[PDB]
Amino acid sequence: MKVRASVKKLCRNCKIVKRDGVIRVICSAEPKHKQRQG
Amino acid sequence: MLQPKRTKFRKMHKGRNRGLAQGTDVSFGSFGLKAVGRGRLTARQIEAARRAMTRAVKRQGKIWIRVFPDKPITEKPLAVRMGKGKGNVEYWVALIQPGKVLYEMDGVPEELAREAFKLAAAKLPIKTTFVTKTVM
Amino acid sequence: AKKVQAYVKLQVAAGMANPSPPVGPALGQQGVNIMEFCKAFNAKTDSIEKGLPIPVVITVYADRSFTFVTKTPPAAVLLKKAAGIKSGSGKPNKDKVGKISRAQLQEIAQTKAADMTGADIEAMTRSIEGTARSMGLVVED
Amino acid sequence: MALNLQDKQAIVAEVSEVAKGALSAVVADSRGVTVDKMTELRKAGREAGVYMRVVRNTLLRRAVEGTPFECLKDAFVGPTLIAYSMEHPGAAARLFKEFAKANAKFEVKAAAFEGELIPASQIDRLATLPT
Amino acid sequence: MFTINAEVRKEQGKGASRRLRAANKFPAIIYGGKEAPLAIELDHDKVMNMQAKAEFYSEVLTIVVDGKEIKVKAQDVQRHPYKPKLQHIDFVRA
Amino acid sequence: ELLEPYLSFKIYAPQEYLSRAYNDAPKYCANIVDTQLKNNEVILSGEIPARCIQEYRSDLTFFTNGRSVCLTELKGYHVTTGEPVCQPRRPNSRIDKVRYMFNKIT
RNA sequence: AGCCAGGAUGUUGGCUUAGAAGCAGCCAUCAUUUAAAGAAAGCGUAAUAGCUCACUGGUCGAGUCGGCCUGCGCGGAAGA
Repeated sequence: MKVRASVKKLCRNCKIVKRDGVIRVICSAEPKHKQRQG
Repeated sequence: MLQPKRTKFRKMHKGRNRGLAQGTDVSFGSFGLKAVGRGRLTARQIEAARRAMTRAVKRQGKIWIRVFPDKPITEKPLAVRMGKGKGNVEYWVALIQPGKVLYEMDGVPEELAREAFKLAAAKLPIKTTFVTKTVM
Repeated sequence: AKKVQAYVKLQVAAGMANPSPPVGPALGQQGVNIMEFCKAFNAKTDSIEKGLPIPVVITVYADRSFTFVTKTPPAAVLLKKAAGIKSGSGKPNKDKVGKISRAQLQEIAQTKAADMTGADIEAMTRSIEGTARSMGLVVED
Repeated sequence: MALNLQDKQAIVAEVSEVAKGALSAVVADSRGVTVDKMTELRKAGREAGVYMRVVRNTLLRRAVEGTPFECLKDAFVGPTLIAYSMEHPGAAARLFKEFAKANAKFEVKAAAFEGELIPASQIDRLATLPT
Repeated sequence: MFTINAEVRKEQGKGASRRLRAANKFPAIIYGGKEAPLAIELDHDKVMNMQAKAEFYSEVLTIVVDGKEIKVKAQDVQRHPYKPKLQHIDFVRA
Repeated sequence: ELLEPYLSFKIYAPQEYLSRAYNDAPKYCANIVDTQLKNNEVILSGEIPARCIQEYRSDLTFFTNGRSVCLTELKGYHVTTGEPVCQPRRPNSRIDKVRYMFNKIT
């Protein structure tokens, strides 16, 4: 998974969460869009 | 890269970048990328930021460049001790004061220009914003 | 009335029997034979004319052939023998390629009304004529 | 959605169609198709023109809002998805029976064809119309 | 709806001007005709939302000071160097 | 101007994979061609250059899961190809007068 | 905000006849039937088909959405 400094929503089904303080972008659609950090 | 066609002098003093900018109002286009940050845009950054903007709006639209370098910046060659004269002008820069309109654009939708100026801003070191030509 | 299964509105001039460069694999893409669009394709075509691209329903079943009700040619190609020029757009408002008149196009519009769906003819009129407007053609009202 | 002017506009427009209206019927296509749009509304074209309004907007504060000024008995028709069907040419025309027959003509459902108001009655299949 | 409440200034200069403009209010002035110029401070937010209409830079305004109403025009105006805010307005008397 | 072989390539694959074989079309220089169903089996008349045709057997072999089958024959010398018009040396030697031909070049 | 509904005939439209068929690029960006529907934002096709969103019904029943300005914080932040 990507761990970029910037984590904007790629697909439409991307959703921003902030688990354990660390911001993440979970995508229920495409597993490639899953990313951390930012 | 933008560069003066012949000048009175080849090298010039560093100088300070103090003060508010004069290019405050939008004067040509309907929009603009005003420079909030205090810096010194090099020629390569203007040509580069322009590319990543002239392409962003495709063949349509019209862009103005409100700044021009006209300040030669010298550099000392690597592994050379201090002294022995002023270095060699390696590149040209334009000093940028806060509130200094950089790029202007017309003939494009407000949102399209809104996206085009995000990319050119991405290319530029100084902090920027977005402005619109208010009638008087 | 069963929904979507295989019916597709695609074929060239109705005078071109058993096509392969135009349609070919497209009509015989399913289990239906290539022969089915020549022996049966002109069984209704001969009654009117030939050389006119007229769409027909192709609701394929497991019963070899299929049920169909032929419809109506597009206004676009109708505007060649009924427009003068065989061309069309490319330059819509950039130049006036051709022109007809509401007295003729409204006159042809109600002919296709067997396929068209409208509460009154006038509507179909401005509809089809506007279709003509898209071609760079401007109606001489 | 556009504000009060437009909602109220369409509603008062519906009220003007009751001023010169007559027989009406219900219809509830929870699973309708545009194919059926070209049956009852093509039938509208078979009657005269565009004027006929299925105006499916039975919000208790929308279509039922135009109810207190015209036909208050239709207030109980309000609940669930409902589309009122007014008429104008031919008093007590055949538009009513076409909902019952059309529903049996591949249309899933039709609000249990309870009908509306001419004798202030209820769900009643009636061929008893001026023919 | 062009009407703005605006008190009379007392301490003019770079000093009180900055204390004032850094208080959600900014200075301005009404001048024109034979009358001597009247220095007039007014609320920021309002006027900031007022320049959102072109009629603010053409149609006559009616600034209310000490009960007395002054019909005016926005002859001149100074934006902030870059921040979305005003700094000063020249209301030439109409 | 370069000219290359473009022999037709008929192929017979199961219809369920027949869409996937269409994906092979984009991956190959060969143009789409008329084809027809044959019971559960499906068939299509291809037409691709011999230079890339050799991998086509591997392609049908992979897409069909070994169920694939195909056949082809050379035809149509006309075709044209790119890019740079590369050519295979060389001619010629073992004959008199070639030195005069070398003289002609300069 | 979620919820089964709907989201059309020619448009195989002229285009360089190999296709561009709402969606490579063109320009046009029709108008009807209408509670609504862009001759279409995305996906998927050799191109279709197909799957979505715009939009609008109803179910539903009270506040909710998007910018601006700023305060203080999180990430970006790895060495013997």
